Amino acid sequence: PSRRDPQIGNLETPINNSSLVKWFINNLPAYRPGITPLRRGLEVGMAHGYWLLGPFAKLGPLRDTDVANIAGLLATLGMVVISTLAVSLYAATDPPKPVATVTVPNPPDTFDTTEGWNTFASGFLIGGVGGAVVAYFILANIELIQNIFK
Amino acid sequence: PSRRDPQIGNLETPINNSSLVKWFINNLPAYRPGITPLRRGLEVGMAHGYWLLGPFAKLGPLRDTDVANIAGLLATLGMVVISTLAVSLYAATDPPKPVATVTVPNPPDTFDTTEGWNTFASGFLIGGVGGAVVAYFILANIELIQNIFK
Amino acid sequence: GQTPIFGGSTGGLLTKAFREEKYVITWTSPKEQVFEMPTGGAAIMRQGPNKLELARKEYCIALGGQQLRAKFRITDYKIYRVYPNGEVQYLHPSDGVFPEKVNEGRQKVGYVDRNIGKNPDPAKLKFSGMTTYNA
Amino acid sequence: MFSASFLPSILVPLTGLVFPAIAMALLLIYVEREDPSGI
Amino acid sequence: MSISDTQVFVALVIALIPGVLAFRLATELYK
Amino acid sequence: SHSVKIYDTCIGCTQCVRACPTDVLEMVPWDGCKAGQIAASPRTEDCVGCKRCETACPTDFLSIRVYLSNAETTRSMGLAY
Ligand SMILES: CC1=C(/C=C/C(C)=C/C=C/C(C)=C/C=C/C=C(C)/C=C/C=C(C)/C=C/C2=C(C)CCCC2(C)C)C(C)(C)CCC1
Ligand SMILES: CC1=C(/C=C/C(C)=C/C=C/C(C)=C/C=C/C=C(C)/C=C/C=C(C)/C=C/C2=C(C)CCCC2(C)C)C(C)(C)CCC1
Ligand SMILES: CC1=C(/C=C/C(C)=C/C=C/C(C)=C/C=C/C=C(C)/C=C/C=C(C)/C=C/C2=C(C)CCCC2(C)C)C(C)(C)CCC1
Ligand SMILES: CC1=C(/C=C/C(C)=C/C=C/C(C)=C/C=C/C=C(C)/C=C/C=C(C)/C=C/C2=C(C)CCCC2(C)C)C(C)(C)CCC1
Ligand code: SF4
Ligand code: SF4
Repeated sequence: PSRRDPQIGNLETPINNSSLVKWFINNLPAYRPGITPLRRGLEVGMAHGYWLLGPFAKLGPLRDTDVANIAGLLATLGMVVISTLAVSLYAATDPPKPVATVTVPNPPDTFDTTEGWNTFASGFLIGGVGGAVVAYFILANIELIQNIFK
Repeated sequence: PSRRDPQIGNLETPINNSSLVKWFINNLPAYRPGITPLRRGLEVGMAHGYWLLGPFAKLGPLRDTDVANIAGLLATLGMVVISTLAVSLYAATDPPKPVATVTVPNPPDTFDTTEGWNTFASGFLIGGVGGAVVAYFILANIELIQNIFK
Repeated sequence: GQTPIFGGSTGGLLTKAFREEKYVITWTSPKEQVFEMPTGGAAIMRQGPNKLELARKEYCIALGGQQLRAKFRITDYKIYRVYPNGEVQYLHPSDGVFPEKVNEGRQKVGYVDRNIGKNPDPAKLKFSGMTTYNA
Repeated sequence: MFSASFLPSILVPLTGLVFPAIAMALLLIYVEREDPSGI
Repeated sequence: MSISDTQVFVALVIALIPGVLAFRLATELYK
Repeated sequence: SHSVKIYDTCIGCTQCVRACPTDVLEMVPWDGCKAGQIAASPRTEDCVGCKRCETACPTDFLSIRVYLSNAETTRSMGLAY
C-alpha cells in the first residue's frame, strides 16, 4: 500500500510511515506550524551552537591546556559564522525550482522563499551564538557539580 | 549623454555612473532587494555599533584608566539609544512628501513608509547593541593576539 | 483503468517525472500471464485493458517491441508522452504496428542525397556557423 | 627579526583565507546570473 | 644596509599605477 | 540534439529502422535504386548516441552516419531524474 500508487519508487515500510516517527518529525522546528521563520532560526541555532562546541572543546590541539574552554568557544563562534555565510549565499543564488522536495504528507510551510531564508539565517546566527555562550557557562565552573558534589 | 536630458542639472561623469560604483552601491543593505526592513536595521546597527565605540574607547577622558573598555561600551550604548530616538521621532513626523530623492536607476524599495521606518529603527537598535557587545568582546582580552603571539 | 498485480518497488517515478514529463502505455491483453518490467519485477497482467505509468522513453518502447508483439503478439498499445501541465502528446503508434516502412507517399522536410567524396572543408567554409550539409 | 615592521606576521591570512573566500563567492554567484546582464 | 618605512613607500608606489592599470587591462575584455 | 547524416548507399533492407529504439528514422519515397524508399531522420531531437543503427546497416561503408554534436540536454542525455 504505497502513498498514492504501488508502482511508484516508494515503499510503505514501517520506518518511514510509523505513527510515532511521523509525529516526532512533524513537530520539529523545521515543520511544526504556528511559528515564524525567526523562531525556527533561533531554535536551530540554540541547539547546534549548544552541542557544536564540545567536539573540539577538549579535543582540539589545545586539549589539556588551562584555556581550552574559551578556545573552543572562539572556534565554534567562527564555525557558526561561516555556516551563516554559506546559507546566506545559498539563498542569494537560491531560486531555480523554488521548492523543497516534499515527502511529509503536507507542505512544510511558506518558509520556502528567499527573504524567508535570509531571516532564517539571521535567527540561526543569533541562536547559535546564544547556545555557544550558554554551553560555555554550563562548562565554565568545572566545579558545577563539585559544589553540589552529588 | 545625461540620464534623460542633457539640459538637466546632472552630468555623466565617470564617478556617479561607473559600473563598478553602481554595482557596489546597489547591493548595499540600504538598497539590495530580496530582504525585509528588519534585516536592514539589524545589519546597519551591527556595522555602526561595531565601529562606533573605538572613536572614544581609548580616546575618552578615561583614556588610559584600567576600565575604559566598558566605559566606551556604555557611551556607545547611550549613543545608539539616542540615535534610535531621533529616527523614531523623525518617523513620527515623517509624512510630508512621503518619498526619498531617487537617483539610483530604480526606486530603492517599499521601505519608504512610517511603520517601515519604525521597524527599521527597532532592528537598528538590536543590531547596534549587538555590534557593540561583539566589538567589546573582540577588544576584551588585550591578549587576543598575545595568546596567538603571531 | 487496469494496472498489473505488483508488490511495490523502489525505482519508479521521481522528482522530474512529475515536474517535467510523464509516460504511459496501454494495450488489450485478453489473457493473464507473468511478465518482466525493466525497473525489475515479475508480475501478472489482466484481461483487456492494461494501463501502466513510467518515466523513461526506453522501458516503454522495450516492452512494446520485445514483449508484446514478439512474444504476446499484442499490437494495440498506445504510448503517450505527458507534459507538466497534464496535457498529452501522441507520438506513436503513427503507422499502426510501427512497421516503419510502408505508406502511400510520406512526409518531406529536409534532404541530403550526396556522397562523401566531396566533403565540407575548414578553410573554405569559415566566418559562420553552418554545418556539413550546405554545399 | 630585521629592520621591517610586523607586516610578515599578519598579512598572510586575509590573502590566504578571506580573499579566496570572496573570490569563490562572487564567482559562484556570477556563474548563476540572469539575462542578459551580469557583473 | 637594510631598509625602513621606505618599504611602506615601495608598497605605496603599487596599488595605483600597476594595480588599477592591470585592473583596466583585465576588465577590457568584457567579463 | 546530435546530427544525423544520410547517404545514397541505402539498399533499403531497413534493419536500422528496426534497430533504433529512439524513433528517429523513416523511409521516405525514393526512386533511384530498387529501394524506392530511403531512410532519413525526421526526429533527431530524440537522438541518444547509442548508434546501434549503423551496426544494423549492411551496406559497404554503411549508408547512415551520426555526427555527434555538442548541444546536449536532459533529453539527449537521457535521465529519469
Ligand atoms: C541548510 C543548513 C545549512 C547549510 C547551508 C547551505 C546548504 C550552504 C552550502 C553552501 C556551500 C557549502 C557552498 C559552497 C560552494 C563552493 C564553491 C563556491 C566552490 C569554489 C569554487 C572555486 C574555488 C572556483 C573555481 C574557479 C572558477 C569557477 C573559475 C576559474 C577560477 C577558479 C579555478 C578559481 C547549515 C550547514 C548552515 C546549517 C544547517 C542548515
Ligand atoms: C537522548 C536521545 C537523543 C538525543 C537528544 C539529546 C540528548 C538532546 C539534547 C537535549 C538538550 C537538553 C539539549 C538542548 C538544550 C539547549 C539549550 C538549553 C539552549 C539554550 C540556549 C538559549 C535559549 C540561548 C538563549 C540566548 C540567546 C539566543 C541570545 C542571548 C543570550 C541568551 C542566553 C538569552 C536522540 C535525538 C539521539 C534520540 C535518541 C535519544
Ligand atoms: C538616517 C539615519 C540616521 C539619522 C536620523 C535622522 C534623520 C534624524 C533626524 C533628526 C533631527 C534632525 C532632529 C532635529 C531636531 C532639532 C530640534 C527639534 C531643535 C530644537 C529646537 C528648539 C530648541 C526650539 C526652539 C523654541 C521654539 C521653537 C519656540 C520657543 C521656545 C524655543 C526657543 C525653545 C541615524 C544617524 C540615526 C542613523 C543612520 C540612519
Ligand atoms: C594608502 C596607504 C597605505 C596602504 C597601502 C596598501 C595597503 C597598499 C596596497 C597594495 C596593493 C593593493 C597591491 C596590489 C598589487 C597589484 C598587483 C600585483 C596586481 C597585478 C595583477 C595582475 C598582473 C593580473 C593579471 C591578470 C590575470 C591574473 C588574469 C587575467 C587578467 C590579467 C591579465 C590582468 C599604507 C598604510 C601602507 C601607508 C599609508 C597610506
Ligand atoms: S541504412 Fe541500412 S537499414 Fe537503413 S535503409 Fe539503408 S541498408 Fe537498409
Ligand atoms: S544513437 Fe543511432 S540508433 Fe540511437 S537515435 Fe541516434 S542514430 Fe538512432
